[PDB]
Amino acid sequence: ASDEPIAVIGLSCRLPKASGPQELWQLLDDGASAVTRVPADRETARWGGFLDRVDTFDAGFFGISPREAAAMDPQQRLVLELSWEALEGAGLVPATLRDTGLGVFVGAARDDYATLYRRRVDHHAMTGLHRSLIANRISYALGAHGPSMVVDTGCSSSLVAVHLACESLRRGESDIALAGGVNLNIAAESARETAAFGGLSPDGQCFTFDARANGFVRGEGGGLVVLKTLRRALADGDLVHGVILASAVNNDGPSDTLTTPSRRAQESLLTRVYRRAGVTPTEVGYVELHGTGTKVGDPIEAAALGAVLGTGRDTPLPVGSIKTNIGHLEGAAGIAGLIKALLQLRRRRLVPSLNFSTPNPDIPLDALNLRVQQESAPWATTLVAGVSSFGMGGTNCHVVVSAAPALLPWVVSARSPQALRDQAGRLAAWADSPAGREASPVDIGWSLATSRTHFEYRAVVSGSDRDELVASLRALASGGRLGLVFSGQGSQRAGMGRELYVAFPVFAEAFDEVCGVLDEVMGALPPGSLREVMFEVSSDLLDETGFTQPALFAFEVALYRLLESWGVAGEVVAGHSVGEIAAVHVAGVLSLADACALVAARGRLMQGLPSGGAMVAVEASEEEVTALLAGREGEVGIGAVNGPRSVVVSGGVAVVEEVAAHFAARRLKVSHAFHSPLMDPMLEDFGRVVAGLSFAVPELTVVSGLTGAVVSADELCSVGYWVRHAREAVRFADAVGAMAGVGVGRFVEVGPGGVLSALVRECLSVVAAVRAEPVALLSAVGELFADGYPVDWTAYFAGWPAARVELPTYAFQRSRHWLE
Amino acid sequence: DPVETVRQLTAHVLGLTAAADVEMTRSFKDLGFDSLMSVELRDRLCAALSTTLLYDHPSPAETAEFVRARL
Ligand SMILES: *CC(=O)NCCNC(=O)CCNC(=O)[C@H](O)C(C)(C)COP(*)(=O)O
Repeated sequence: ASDEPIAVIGLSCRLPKASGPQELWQLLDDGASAVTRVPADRETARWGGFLDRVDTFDAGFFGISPREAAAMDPQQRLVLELSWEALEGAGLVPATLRDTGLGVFVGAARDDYATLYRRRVDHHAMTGLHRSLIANRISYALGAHGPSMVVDTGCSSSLVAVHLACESLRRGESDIALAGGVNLNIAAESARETAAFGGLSPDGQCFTFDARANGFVRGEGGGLVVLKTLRRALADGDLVHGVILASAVNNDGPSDTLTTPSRRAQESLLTRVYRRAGVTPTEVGYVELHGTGTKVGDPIEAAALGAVLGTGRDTPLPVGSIKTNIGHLEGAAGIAGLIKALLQLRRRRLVPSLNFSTPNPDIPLDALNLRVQQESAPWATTLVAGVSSFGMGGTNCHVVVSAAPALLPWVVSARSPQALRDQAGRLAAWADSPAGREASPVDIGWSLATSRTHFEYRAVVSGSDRDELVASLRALASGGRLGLVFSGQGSQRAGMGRELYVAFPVFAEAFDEVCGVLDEVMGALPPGSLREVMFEVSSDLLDETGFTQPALFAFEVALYRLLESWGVAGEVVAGHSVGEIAAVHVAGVLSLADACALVAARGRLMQGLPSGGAMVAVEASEEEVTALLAGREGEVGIGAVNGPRSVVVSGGVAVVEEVAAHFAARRLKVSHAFHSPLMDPMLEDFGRVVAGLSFAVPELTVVSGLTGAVVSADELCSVGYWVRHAREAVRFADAVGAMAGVGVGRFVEVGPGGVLSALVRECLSVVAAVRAEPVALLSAVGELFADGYPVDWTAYFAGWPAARVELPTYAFQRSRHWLE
Repeated sequence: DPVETVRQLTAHVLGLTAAADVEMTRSFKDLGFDSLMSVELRDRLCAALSTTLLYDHPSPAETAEFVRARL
């Protein structure tokens, strides 16, 4: 190849009866024709290839008022939609192209909307009707600093545009480019003019190279291709849909009539472009004709091809024209042809060129060495195709393209909750469809994580195979600083962490380190595998305080390690009773050894106390229970202040009963009266354990359940603090208040049960992380992500060898916008 | 008649006002004749006798030769 080959890494289109590349391959492969009569809602030659509707547009997605959208060319709107779709199909996140050198090259030659506007004025009409903005608008919404221009060579515009894009890439003027065109036949005056020119088929079909050839039928649509240099594309690991080897543009020059094409100019063009690509006639597997079905044009094009690519070739060169399917899109004819070729290169198949039955007597197919593709055959030998587009002013262009060289989460986002609904439904239908079944659920989750922008309305679905994930999407279709509250005694349940261990190796690794250290400590000083006690449903060993505190600590530390690997790094921490021990450890204050020693000593020294202790949850203000228990300090006290009207009374099982009966009040299933005078016997012993541990400055902001406020290191790193924490009331409500004060806007319950989360909701975005634990924790991280947190979903798929695969584009929230 | 009537028709298609303004010696393409404008001559010529007459004779005069020649 002479110059840098340009890679096509993505594309998008709107074509009659084809809303996208999928639908387009459907129409072309079925050999179906999109040409119909002029729909009733249009105005009036009586045939054409028409889109479903042109008045719909999601003005909110792109930040467009209805005012501005109404005065906006539907061509400008459509190109916006096509740009976002083309980038998403390329796999690129548009946010990333902001302030880059992205180039925009659009071919357009018809201004029907502006004609409508003028045959019947506010400040938007200037921008809404001016052609230059078809490309320029894109550059402004993406924030591209590369060249932005609209080119008018007549019917050959769109193809020329790609040429100009290619050159602009080869020079380094642009690093990525979007290239294509648009043409919308919404005005009867343009139809009348092209009809009075006599070029229009009375039968409304383009009989390309067929003896019936009597003109073209009009079409409308639009199309884009994302272009990178082959070097840059391969380096960046992008999905290559094709490679342009060479492109060229010339003019007919001294034609017979201004509008008569020239055979010699066409031959010069073909020779130049194929020599530059270095492709012989035998290497060409197919040529996308201009193929308008004109009595004059078809013989000239056929003769040029037979002169350049017919001679020096054994088998007949297959040819065809998409204008037989959807019609003559004029300004946007070129791009359409290219997209067709591209889909044939990736599919490695050919599709029929319709409206062919007998060769034009002016076209000796046999001598010229060319055959019209009429059968959806496969494509044999890599594969190389060529595209032509000619303008009525004589500007001709040709392009040479070659073919290319356990539990899973799926994330969807959208700019509107109803948009989120539709995004989920679209993804589900596609996952069920064959095209989506050619991609694995792993690859799909990966690409959703890496190749899609994460809008402000997000959601995550979990599943083991395709069907689970699909039904999850179906069901779906129907901030501040981060704060962690670590659950305390009473949130434990049989089966803690058994299922977290089997799905996520990070939880398993952290849980094994903590459980090995804790196994050692509790084996030396027993109240020999904590793993076994926690994982066994047939085990009430967790309700005794000699196991519940180490169990909670292990569950929560491994859970914090796994949330941190998923990116979720808390900024303010707090804990209810034993919960603090986790929070202070993950804050970096205590090493794993000292923390395990602390928690096992606390649990063991509290386990050896006699019975007769009790705790009751009571719907009463702190003031009320202070009124009720005062004078009984030696026997009963406030165990915890969990809310403005929710406190736990702790004390002698005798004195606890009349408190419950007075307020009758839920009795708590605890082995001892924690945070009460009954905890005095183990205080001083505990005071020696803490005296032999190393406390460091926390790496995060810690809020004390004893103080009820932000505790400093000098206080947090003293023996007196922790003995008072083991003795006095847990001021959890005051702690929630203090965390809100420092700037927390998102609260997470690290641990089983949803107790602390209910308490935090009472005090006030509140999420209870966890409590099948693969599901129970993918849920935690999903609720975090949708709350506003930036979860590195990419790092989740590092275990599987996932690859990037094409995915359905954004489901636009379309509403009507028009004039009157 | 076979001359001045051509001076009065080639302008009717060309658009010149004076019938004598036709440079009846210069080529049709040089006079500015389109596909439709060339064949409009043929389609209005047999309007009051009998394809590619005007590309066969690229000159108004040298086409006007074909009136009284063969009768
Ligand atoms: C914009 C456009 O029409 N583009 C390509 C499709 N058109 C053609 O191929 C036009 C080829 N020529 C003709 O159709 C005839 O030359 C005219 C233009 C109808 C006039 O005939 P006269 O020039 O012999």
